[PDB]
Amino acid sequence: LSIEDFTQAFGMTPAAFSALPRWKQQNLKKEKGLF
Repeated sequence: LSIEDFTQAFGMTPAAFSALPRWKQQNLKKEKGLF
């Protein structure tokens, strides 16, 4: 999970991602089965 991998595997900025509570944020990526 690089910054590049993050952005392409979602279509959003890591800054927008970071703004969410950390639990939710990581659950977005985990429920999607990415990382």
